[PDB]
Amino acid sequence: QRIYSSIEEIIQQAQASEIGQKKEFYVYGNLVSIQMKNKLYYYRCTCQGKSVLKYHGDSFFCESCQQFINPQVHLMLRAFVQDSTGTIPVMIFDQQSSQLINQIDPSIHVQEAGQYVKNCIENGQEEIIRQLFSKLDFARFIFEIQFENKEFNNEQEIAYKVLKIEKENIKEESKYLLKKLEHLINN
Amino acid sequence: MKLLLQNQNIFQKLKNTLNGCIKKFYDTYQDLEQMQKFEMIVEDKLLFRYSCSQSEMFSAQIQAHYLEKRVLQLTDGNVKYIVNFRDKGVLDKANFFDTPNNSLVIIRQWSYEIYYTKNTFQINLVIDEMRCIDIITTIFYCKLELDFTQGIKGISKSSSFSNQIYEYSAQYYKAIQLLKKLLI
Amino acid sequence: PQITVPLNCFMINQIVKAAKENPQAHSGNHYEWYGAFENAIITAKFEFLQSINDSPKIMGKLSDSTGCIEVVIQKSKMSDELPEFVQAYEIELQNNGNRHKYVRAMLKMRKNAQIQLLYFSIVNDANEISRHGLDLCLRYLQRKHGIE
Amino acid sequence: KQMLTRKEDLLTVLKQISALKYVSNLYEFLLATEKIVQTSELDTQFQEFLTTTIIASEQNLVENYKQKYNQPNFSQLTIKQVIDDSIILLGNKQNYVQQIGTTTIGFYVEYENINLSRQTLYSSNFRNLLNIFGEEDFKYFLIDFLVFTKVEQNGYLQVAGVCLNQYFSENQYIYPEIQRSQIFYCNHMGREPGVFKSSFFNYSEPQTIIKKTLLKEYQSKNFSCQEERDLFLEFTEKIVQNFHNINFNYLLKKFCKLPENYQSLKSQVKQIVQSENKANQQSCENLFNSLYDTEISYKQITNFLRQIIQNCVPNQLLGKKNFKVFLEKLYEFVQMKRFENQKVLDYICFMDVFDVEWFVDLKNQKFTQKRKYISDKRKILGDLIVFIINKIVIPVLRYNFYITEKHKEGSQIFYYRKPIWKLVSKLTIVKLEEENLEKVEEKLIPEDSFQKYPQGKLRIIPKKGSFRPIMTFLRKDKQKNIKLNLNQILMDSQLVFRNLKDMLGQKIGYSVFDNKQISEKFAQFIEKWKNKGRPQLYYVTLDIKKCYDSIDQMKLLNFFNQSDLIQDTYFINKYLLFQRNKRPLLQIMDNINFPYYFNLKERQIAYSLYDDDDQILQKGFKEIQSDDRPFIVINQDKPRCITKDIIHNHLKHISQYNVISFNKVKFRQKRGIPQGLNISGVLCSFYFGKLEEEYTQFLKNAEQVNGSINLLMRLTDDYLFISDSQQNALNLIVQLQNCANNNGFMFNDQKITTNFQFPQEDYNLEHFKISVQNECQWIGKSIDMNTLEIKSIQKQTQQEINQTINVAISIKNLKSQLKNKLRSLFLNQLIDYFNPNINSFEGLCRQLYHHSKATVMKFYPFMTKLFQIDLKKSKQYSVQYGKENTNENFLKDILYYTVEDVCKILCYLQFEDEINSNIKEIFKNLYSWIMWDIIVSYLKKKKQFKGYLNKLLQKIRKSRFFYLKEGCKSLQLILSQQKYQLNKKELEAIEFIDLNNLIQDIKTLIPKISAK
DNA sequence: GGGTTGGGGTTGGG
Ligand SMILES: [Zn+2]
Repeated sequence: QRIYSSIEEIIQQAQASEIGQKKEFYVYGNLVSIQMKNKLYYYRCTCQGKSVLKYHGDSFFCESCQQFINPQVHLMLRAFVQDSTGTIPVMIFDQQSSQLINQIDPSIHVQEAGQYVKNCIENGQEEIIRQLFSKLDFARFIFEIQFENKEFNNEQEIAYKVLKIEKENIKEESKYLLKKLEHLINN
Repeated sequence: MKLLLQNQNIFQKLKNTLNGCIKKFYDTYQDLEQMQKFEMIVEDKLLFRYSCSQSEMFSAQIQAHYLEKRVLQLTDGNVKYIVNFRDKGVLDKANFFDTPNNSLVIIRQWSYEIYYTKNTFQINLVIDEMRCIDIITTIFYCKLELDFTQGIKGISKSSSFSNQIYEYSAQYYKAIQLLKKLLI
Repeated sequence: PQITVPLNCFMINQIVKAAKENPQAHSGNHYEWYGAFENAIITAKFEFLQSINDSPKIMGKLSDSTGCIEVVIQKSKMSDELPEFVQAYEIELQNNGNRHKYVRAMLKMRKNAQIQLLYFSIVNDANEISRHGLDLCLRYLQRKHGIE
Repeated sequence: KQMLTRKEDLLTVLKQISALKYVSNLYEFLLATEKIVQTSELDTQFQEFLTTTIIASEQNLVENYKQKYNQPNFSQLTIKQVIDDSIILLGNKQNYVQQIGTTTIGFYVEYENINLSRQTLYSSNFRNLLNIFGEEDFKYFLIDFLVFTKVEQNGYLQVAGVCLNQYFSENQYIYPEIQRSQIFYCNHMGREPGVFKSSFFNYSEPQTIIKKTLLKEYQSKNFSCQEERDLFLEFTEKIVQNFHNINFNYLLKKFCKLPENYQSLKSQVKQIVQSENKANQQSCENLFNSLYDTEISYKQITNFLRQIIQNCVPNQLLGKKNFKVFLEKLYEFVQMKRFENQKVLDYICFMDVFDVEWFVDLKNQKFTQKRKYISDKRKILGDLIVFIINKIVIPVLRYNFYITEKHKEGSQIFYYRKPIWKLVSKLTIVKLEEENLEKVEEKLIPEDSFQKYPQGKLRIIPKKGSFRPIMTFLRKDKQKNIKLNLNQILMDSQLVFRNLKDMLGQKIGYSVFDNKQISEKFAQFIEKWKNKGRPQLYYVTLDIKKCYDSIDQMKLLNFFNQSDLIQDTYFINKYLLFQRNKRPLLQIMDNINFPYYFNLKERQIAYSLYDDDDQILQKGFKEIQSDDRPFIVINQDKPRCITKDIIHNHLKHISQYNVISFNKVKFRQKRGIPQGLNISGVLCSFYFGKLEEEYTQFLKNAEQVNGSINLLMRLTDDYLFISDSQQNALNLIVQLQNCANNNGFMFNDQKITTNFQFPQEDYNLEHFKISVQNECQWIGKSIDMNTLEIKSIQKQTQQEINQTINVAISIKNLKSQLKNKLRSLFLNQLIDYFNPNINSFEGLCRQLYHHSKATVMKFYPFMTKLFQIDLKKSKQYSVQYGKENTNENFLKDILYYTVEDVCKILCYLQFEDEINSNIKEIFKNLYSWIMWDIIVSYLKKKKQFKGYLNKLLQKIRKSRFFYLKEGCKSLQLILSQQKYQLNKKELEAIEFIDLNNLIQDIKTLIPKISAK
């Protein structure tokens, strides 16, 4: 079976953790406040092209495969997860972002989400994207969160990334709360 | 934001001001009259007051404050400090935007305060002028800290985890030893 | 140390009554129940209340097994429409033959002011009631033990 | 007509923008909304704030904010709470002033960055504003309006609303680009002439290898079918086979061969290198000149390239006529300037698609869609051209030649054979080693600085009898985790020293940095000279030789440490500045926006934590304005901190452990600071200012000791001194010589230019070479000793002028590019010395005459290049200018509008707003006539312009003359009405016009203005 | 699994 921890426990363990340490947790929480100020997506090749050579006129050519490739869009999103206890900023990758996009709008296909977002942004239809992001506010889920104590530009930092996102169901969450409260009463 | 405060190098200013205070006290009390040394050795009263110079101003974020004991907590990046302030007038002069808490402030001037208590000497840091600039509602989790309201016990705590804290604690202990050697 | 805490109508009532009866507290809008808070979470049925000559403010009602609270709903000023979360409740109410339902509501309260309700979601599962009750008790225990 | 004004109002400017429908100040808005009444009383400061505050909105929303009797206005929440509510209501929108430095999380807002503008938002004035307004109306007013508050005489700070920068923002094929820049500065040399061993020409020694090495062209998307790719592969195989049969030695010996005395030069270089004692200076200079006189000619190199191409590339690859066209254009490409480049269209527009025979079409579009077929084949022809050039021509020039520019030849290009450059490099290394560079070993330099700082590269430019080293610091070390170069590392200290430069101007020496400072100093000295009564003047000119290398590192460090003008800690603020341009306000076709009237600039600033007078903490900017026109500033949320200790460490590192590389050989400076660093100029100015203030004590008291007017400026290492006392000048020379002797530096060439003659024996100045001239020349400026007037120095020949002009033309933005280029050419230097406080009307006229005469010759190559393209083939220009004389109409329109704009700017600069409009118009007409007469006189002889255009230009000139005469005639009647009282400047202008007799003709003023 | 802000353009003094 699984064990669920709270946001405050995750925060304390991440702070106490040394540089280069990783750990995973499962949390009942709700997504909120998706950020779109930075670039929403990046380009990668099918053969896991580490370096993508930018050209003009929407021309692309990978280096890990060395063929004329059609660019592939990978969706990058930042938001905040929060339980009743605390709030933290999280990294959402292509798979999870596409999953939420298809969940909120079944019309767009799973890997079609990045292309749809890119097309809307380039054409100049940002109101639709903003409304779609707003419709995801206070969306309860079950989150698999991993923290990394890593150093960037000779500066220590802690980064939070979500690994799995699952549909929520009240029964086992209530059971977990019940056993936790019973344990507290017993102690 | 954390980098901006870490670049301040508060420890350098603290060490320089402590050295200046120690030297000034040493030169100003070279009389060494035994009865005078005896009579200024009394319980719970200040003996000297050294105001910091204009060069050593720094900025920190206020995390908590206590009006009853006039205790104010400052922090930046990894290190948080607990100091005292002169009175409520310092708070009123600082045109706080909403509240003292979670507000970024710049210390215009402060002064080291020396006290004799329980047959030893305690050095206090008192904030004199305060100025608020902008509100920072970002909680910094300081693993390390030093206390100016407990003396040597409140400073030498957690010294093993920070080289700068170790050096400052050594300087504090040397200053205490010199003060007690001169006065007694 | 947390601004959001879950509690029900009776807790709202006792807190408001105590604050009004004993106003010798800090000169700040924050309430005091084992600390200061501004946000609350409550699950109870919602029903519209017809006010008079009050266009900008829309009066609500949250009856629960412990009591009833009054909240105010604010709408946009540049144009006269309703927030999407309440239009959804209105259309659901007209669709289901005018049947009220429990909702999971998050609301902000400040002393010397009305209780503003910012967002709610209609709940269709009964286990959410037990979830809310257990969460309330657990959070109250946590706050009491963290005070000490 | 519309005139530029020195004084403008922000509200007046804003009312001229069509996008904004409602513009008013806060007080009148409140009165209209009835939130307050005139009978109500307020504090004077609050009333002034309400009056000065300016708000605007895209629509009229007065009714929406009308006072409502349903419920009164009492406030119980905090201003922070109201602002948080407004930010939450803003939601996902991410372009507003109030959101800067903060983020929204659900119904909670978080502040994490420093915003200096929040003080105005949370001030007591805004608190009282909220008290008047009410929460529900304030939360929406902060969004529906753009709020601007006055904080200076003319400056405004936006605190709410959409950020102003938001208003300053199906595909088509784009051809590849010729990589011409790769030719320059190649120091590599190889045993056998040819190309680099890494090239596919040498890598091959079948079609498999060629395909592997040329996939980038083989798998291009422009190819219709696999057969085309196979044919191209076969052509590449044939090219590769033909290439190996080229006798490069014979070609070099035939076309561009070494000089006959090459062996003698090599022997001389070897002897100089091996000689232990110092080499003879004149012998080394002669060797330098002899080496530099071995350059190859453009025609020779063109013949070389043509011979290489003809026997290497099959003629059927491009077509019989296209091959000849390419060969002909090759010369034009060869003679092409340094910062100039060709385009693929320059070849495509002149060759024929149908000439190619091996082209095959999958679908029979040759007769159905001829235009589509032509485009499809052009897409392949351009690819072939780019491949051929960038794979054969550029590598050959890079491998077999060193290509660069000389010292005083401007942008002109020169070629040198590789062995000659090897000899030059050896000789230059020998010269530098004895003086300032030493070979270094990585053992000595500490590993900390070794991994912390990147190294530099050295480049040498030929000079007459010598060289000119240039060291660059562009590279960054991929290893050791380095992502920035030295300038990017040090730009913080650069900001700090730029702040220092402000008080460096007048406090601790005589240092100048810009033409504005030079002009104001000149104006003050001219006024003092006028007060004295125009006595005789004498001048002395001298300069320091190699100022950067003569800087004592220990002395510089001591000055930095003991200087109190540098504070311990500084904070960095970033902000955006919006400033009025030089465009007059339109008077009320419908699409008028902010960029039409304002220019956006990004600025950074460093400020101290002291309670300074400028109180940067309150505003966030420090700008100097030469006019009363308003400007707008918005702050940013990216602050930085810098400490004096970091600057000290950087200075110590650059002074001691400066490491540069050359030919994979490391070197280290021994004295001075390296030129090319962003702080070098300021550091040099400060260092020499210390010594000059040390040795110029007498000048501090001389002007009241005996009342002698004297002026001293120093720009970097150049000195200029004008005084009234020959004794003062001699004393200054003696003191400067003493200071140089004491501090171990010297002056260039031992040469000094004076206005007098004195015995050098008395003052031990025998070694000096005094040159006596009656006209001073300083930093390229010409000064009169009689009228004390200043004008710039211009070249005299078209050959001299063309050497400094880079021509870049794109068909997309011809009008904009040409208009901006001509505007910049006219306003490059004239605006900085058109001060009426310096010159008289005749002086201004002469200055404009000479500057225009220079600029027309400067700009002539641009229309020569323009005529190479016929605009009748472009719809965008044909629909606007017909099809017969499109080029002539376009040029006429450009010239007319540019001249009109220049004349308007000149009148604005010359006169103030109080001067009469008739005088302004008359002077504008006179200037326009002068410019047009110069242009017509220059262009009346050219063959291309000989016909249609000259009549139009003559008509324009005649119209300008007629208008000037008519205005002059009408001005007399205008003034005769007694309705106007003339001031001293107006009387001077009237006297000038009457003296020159502008009523009849212009023949009187021409001899006075055209004198050289 | 991401990551200053990379350019565009080239005149006149030093
Ligand atoms: Zn690939």
